[PDB]
Amino acid sequence: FPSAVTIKSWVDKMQEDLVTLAKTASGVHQLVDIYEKYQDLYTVEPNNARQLVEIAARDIEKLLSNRSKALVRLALEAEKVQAAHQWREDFASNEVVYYNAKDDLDPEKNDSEPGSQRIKPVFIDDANFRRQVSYQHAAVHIPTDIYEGSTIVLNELNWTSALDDVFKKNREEDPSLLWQVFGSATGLARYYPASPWVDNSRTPNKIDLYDVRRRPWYIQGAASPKDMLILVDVSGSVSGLTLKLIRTSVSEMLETLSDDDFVNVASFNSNAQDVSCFQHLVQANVRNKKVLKDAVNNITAKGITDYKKGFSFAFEQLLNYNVSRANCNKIIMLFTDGGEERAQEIFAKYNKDKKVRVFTFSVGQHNYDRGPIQWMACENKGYYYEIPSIGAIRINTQEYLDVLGRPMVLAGDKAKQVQWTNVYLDALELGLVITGTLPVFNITGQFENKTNLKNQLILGVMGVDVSLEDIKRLTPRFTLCPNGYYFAIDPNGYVLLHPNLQPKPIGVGIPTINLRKRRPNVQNPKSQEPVTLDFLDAELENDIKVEIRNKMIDGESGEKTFRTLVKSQDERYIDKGNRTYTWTPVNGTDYSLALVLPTYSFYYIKAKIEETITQARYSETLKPDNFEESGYTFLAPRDYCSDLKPSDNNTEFLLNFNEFIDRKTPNNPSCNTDLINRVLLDAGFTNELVQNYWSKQKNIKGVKARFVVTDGGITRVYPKEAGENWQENPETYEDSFYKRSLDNDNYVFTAPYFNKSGPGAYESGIMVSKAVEIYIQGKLLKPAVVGIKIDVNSWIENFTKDCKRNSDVMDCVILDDGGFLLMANHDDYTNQIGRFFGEIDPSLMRHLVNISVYAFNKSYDYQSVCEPGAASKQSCITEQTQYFFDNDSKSFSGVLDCGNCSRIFHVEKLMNTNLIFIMVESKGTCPCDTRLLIQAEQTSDGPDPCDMVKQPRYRKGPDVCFDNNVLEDYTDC
Amino acid sequence: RYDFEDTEVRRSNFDNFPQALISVFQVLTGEDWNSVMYNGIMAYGGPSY
Ligand SMILES: *[C@@H]1O[C@H](CO)[C@@H](O[C@@H]2O[C@H](CO)[C@@H](O)[C@H](O[C@@H]3O[C@H](CO)[C@@H](O)[C@H](O)[C@H]3NC(C)=O)[C@H]2NC(C)=O)[C@H](O)[C@H]1NC(C)=O
Ligand SMILES: *[C@@H]1O[C@H](CO)[C@@H](O[C@@H]2O[C@H](CO)[C@@H](O[C@@H]3O[C@H](CO)[C@@H](O)[C@H](O)[C@@H]3O)[C@H](O)[C@H]2NC(C)=O)[C@H](O)[C@H]1NC(C)=O
Ligand SMILES: *[C@@H]1O[C@H](CO)[C@@H](O[C@@H]2O[C@H](CO)[C@@H](O[C@@H]3O[C@H](CO)[C@@H](O)[C@H](O)[C@@H]3O)[C@H](O)[C@H]2NC(C)=O)[C@H](O)[C@H]1NC(C)=O
Ligand SMILES: *[C@@H]1O[C@H](CO)[C@@H](O[C@@H]2O[C@H](CO)[C@@H](O)[C@H](O)[C@H]2NC(C)=O)[C@H](O)[C@H]1NC(C)=O
Ligand SMILES: *[C@@H]1O[C@H](CO)[C@@H](O[C@@H]2O[C@H](CO)[C@@H](O)[C@H](O)[C@H]2NC(C)=O)[C@H](O)[C@H]1NC(C)=O
Ligand SMILES: *[C@@H]1O[C@H](CO)[C@@H](O)[C@H](O)[C@H]1NC(C)=O
Ligand SMILES: *[C@@H]1O[C@H](CO)[C@@H](O)[C@H](O)[C@H]1NC(C)=O
Ligand SMILES: *[C@@H]1O[C@H](CO)[C@@H](O)[C@H](O)[C@H]1NC(C)=O
Ligand SMILES: [Ca+2]
Ligand SMILES: [Ca+2]
Repeated sequence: FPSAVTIKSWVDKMQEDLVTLAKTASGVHQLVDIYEKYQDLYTVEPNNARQLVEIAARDIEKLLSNRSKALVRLALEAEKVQAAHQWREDFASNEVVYYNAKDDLDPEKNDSEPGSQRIKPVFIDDANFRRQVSYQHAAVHIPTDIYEGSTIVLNELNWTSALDDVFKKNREEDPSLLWQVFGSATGLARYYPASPWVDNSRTPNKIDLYDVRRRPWYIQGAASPKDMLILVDVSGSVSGLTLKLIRTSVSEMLETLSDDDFVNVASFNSNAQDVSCFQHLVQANVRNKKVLKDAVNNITAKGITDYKKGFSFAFEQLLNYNVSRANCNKIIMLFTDGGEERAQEIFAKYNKDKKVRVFTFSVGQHNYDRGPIQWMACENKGYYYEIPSIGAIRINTQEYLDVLGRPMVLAGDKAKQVQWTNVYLDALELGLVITGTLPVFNITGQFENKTNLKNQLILGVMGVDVSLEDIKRLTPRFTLCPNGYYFAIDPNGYVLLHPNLQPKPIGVGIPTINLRKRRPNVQNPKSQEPVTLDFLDAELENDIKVEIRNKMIDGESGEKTFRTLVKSQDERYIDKGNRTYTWTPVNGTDYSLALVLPTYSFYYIKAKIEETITQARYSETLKPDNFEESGYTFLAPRDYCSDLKPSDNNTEFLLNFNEFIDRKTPNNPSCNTDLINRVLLDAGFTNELVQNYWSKQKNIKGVKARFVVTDGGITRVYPKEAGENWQENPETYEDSFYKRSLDNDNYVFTAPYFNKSGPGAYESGIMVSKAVEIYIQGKLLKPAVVGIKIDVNSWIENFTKDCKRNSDVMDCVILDDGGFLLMANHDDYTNQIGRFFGEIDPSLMRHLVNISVYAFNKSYDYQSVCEPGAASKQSCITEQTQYFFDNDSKSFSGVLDCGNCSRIFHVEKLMNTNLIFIMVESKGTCPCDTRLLIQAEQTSDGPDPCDMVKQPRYRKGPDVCFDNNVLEDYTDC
Repeated sequence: RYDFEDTEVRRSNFDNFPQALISVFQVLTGEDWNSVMYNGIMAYGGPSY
């Protein structure tokens, strides 16, 4: 085994060889030279990240105040309009004309139900809606089990028809506005503009079971947040059909709950235990509810019935005050069949003043006495609900919000506050969106205070979407580098706006569906959960980020600079990036907005080119017939002008881009000058490289392909044969290697993938990249990332000439940080190239981490898909490992032993690059396995919830809670 | 005991005296007696020892 100085001297002649090959062939110092040679085609402006945040915080203020004004007027009209409605019952005499969504639009149908008359609308196709729509009226959604033509429903479509004039007045004023909808108390919803619903009832074989009342946006503006506590009778009598019904009501009751709502679930049969692991009221987020809905299911019923230990346990649960709580409506609901005891004594003290509200549910078909339960409900200002059937569950476990809304409708105007929802997928397929809601109240005869019998309910709730693609147009990231971004946050820790946030729903648990019990054609529910990713789950968690995260939940302003490690774009690397954060509150709302920058991004380039010939000359550089002397040029699909659209077929896009500058001068009076201009300047900078430097050295021996991925989207792979293999995203702010090249001050090597499809190994090769780094007036800039795809065959020859091509004595390999295998001596390893090195000899890799040579961090990706397990895709959690050098020390000697054998490995790290060289004795001499240490998205179901909630994340609830008005009717059950 | 977790209704049981009287009379006329017996058998696990 060679000495430590021989490995030292032999690494230094093959890290000097790779870097000279990459410093020379790519042209780092040449592209630095021509950015500095000009100085005057551009100027260098600063990103004032105090100022940028303040500017952004105000476009989201004004956007969400403009939405709010529209909401207020609609509400006023609805209140005024229905106070002048007459309650007619002759509807076959005077037809109600409306367009009904989810109905066949074929003219020849003509069903013509009594009372109603439909509309055939004309349906232009649209952008900002990715569906055909009509701007002349509002559609109407009736849920499926609700009959339309009922006097109760027919009378909504009469009075609600005056909203189409106010609907129209909102979009005339603001073209950008998205869905406008009124969700009725009656269960009928009207939205503008009209479009056909996505599931028709019976024209396909999937049938929608969508109810407006059920909806989260409808619920948050229906009522105030609430600490509930589900109390269930588990005595022997319940077992049977009735027990079956309860498990489906509680799961149903929960659907109703929200993040702001706290909830626990207890259960009694002569003792009250608590159904799961929790013991206090927990946040009823997606996870906690998933635990409770998984413990409600396994319940078995036996024993007697004591309504006294069940309500003692409930009240005690209600009084914890140590835990984090909603502290608003306090209510307890019991599911039971029949009661012989009213438990008068427990209610006298625990709730002598009736602070708590009790709702009693009688379920199943049975003969047990319901008088005592009704009495309990009446005594406590709750309500009573029967459920005999499965189809009766859905409208009675949502109906309690008519009771809880009462002291809000007695609060008057004070209760008309806009609230904005958690991001969620739109019913109509719009994408991620948030809705601002306002409740409409039933005011009839207010002038004189004549009735009030049913004047304590809301007419319904009114909402208006903001799409998250609308907010991302108020937070522009182009001036800032790929590293910089804006993050938005609730007072709940959830992230409103984040690079990491994705359309797929956030998943819980490992998905298990039983194929042996899905009959083929019945169509179960798909999903309704909100997409609540948290800030400490969108990014790698620190302790110096939980400080930042708490500090901008409680509405403060500030900046912070620290060293933290960024997870890479692809999930394979972790790079220590020195960042600066800066946050401020959006003053109209409860969102607070932040901005990450990396020091060195504090300055950007603005293009200062305006000459006729210079913008002209740089623009034919990106012509696809002129790639024989330029290099297969790419171009990023920014929204350059409003007219040319991002196309995802890039040769399509670059023609429509470059047609645009010929057919019209780049002045373009409805199109931003700087973004297009910067691109033009850039293409004259990645031209002078490809003309005056790369086309001189037309073939370097080991060099396969040469790229300049730059800022302005223009990536230039140098031979067109090589550009067929360029499998990157052509958007330069989505490339992984672009972003890892900017963090590092040394050449970076990217490992090719293992297996997969497409040619990514011998054909393209392993790639090196390096950020260009210029200084203008003593101000650091990193404009571009040069690079090289390496030839893996040639590199091997230099490497071979104490390791032989076929050596049994000892094997040596080169590994980039992250532990991936790039170059291998054996030839059974270099076939499996770009593979995680702990999968080809897991014994050595395990030891290396122990020596402190390597470090890692497992994280959770709450938005990913996986195949089900037997117990096409669902959402699930994956755990993800990344590996990264944590020790700066250059060399590491030692020996590892498996038991009865030693192997002496020597590790040396090449200077000036992330690569590491290790020499070790052949694996075959000691037959050892430990277990195969693998690095992949690995399906898992963590972290366990029962341990998170003992020390929950900081949170801030709603300031205004409406409950317990003294003059509430409290007489109807 | 006719407390099976199904939504099927079994009107002929022995839950109280009047109902039990009717069921006995029914088994006596022989009308649907086998159906009544099946319920009773299922109330003890099924067709086992
Ligand atoms: C493997 O090792 C070889 C030899 O060191 C290395 O070589 C290429 O080697 C030749 C041998 O002299 C170099 O001349 C050649 O470099 C160029 O010519 C002169 C030499 O001083 C200088 O201008 C630069 O070194 C460089 N510039 C040129 C010619 O444009 C050198 N480069 C190539 C690729 O031909 C291989 O690169 C090593 N294997 C790799 C690529 O890792
Ligand atoms: C709910 O439906 C009813 C029934 O269609 C609507 O009432 C109708 O309202 C219109 C305009 O308010 C009435 O038109 C007027 O008719 C009189 C003659 O009757 C004429 O003098 C007026 O110049 C005008 O043309 C219509 O007659 C009336 N129908 C009845 C039976 O009274 C009502 O408007 C609908 N509500 C909403 C909010 O849309
Ligand atoms: C808003 O509140 C008002 C009352 O404050 C509600 O109006 C009431 O609606 C009921 C519906 O059951 C009407 O009662 C019906 O009366 C007819 C006679 O026309 C009778 O045939 C029916 O059997 C039933 O009793 C009642 O007339 C009406 N009250 C008033 C004062 O107009 C209204 O329904 C609420 N708004 C919404 C959208 O529900
Ligand atoms: C958000 O609103 C706050 C006030 O509630 C603004 O703070 C003010 O800032 C101005 C100068 O910008 C000062 O003159 C005032 O004294 C500040 N307010 C108070 C009460 O001291 C803040 O500038 C706003 N920020 C944004 C982004 O809109
Ligand atoms: C992420 O990895 C880093 C390794 O660089 C971890 O940081 C070290 O954590 C240990 C305890 O696990 C401390 O003793 C060291 O002082 C830390 N070193 C540095 C440089 O921070 C970090 O804990 C990991 N994060 C997680 C969540 O495991
Ligand atoms: C808000 O409304 C005003 C007035 O219609 C308009 O000028 C402005 O552009 C709107 N802002 C946003 C972000 O929609
Ligand atoms: C982080 O900050 C220190 C001190 O300002 C600086 O020396 C270092 O270069 C920064 N980190 C990186 C990766 O540049
Ligand atoms: C290093 O390995 C030793 C022996 O296997 C072990 O006791 C120790 O925990 C390891 N160090 C770390 C950091 O895990
Ligand atoms: Ca009972
Ligand atoms: Ca018969």
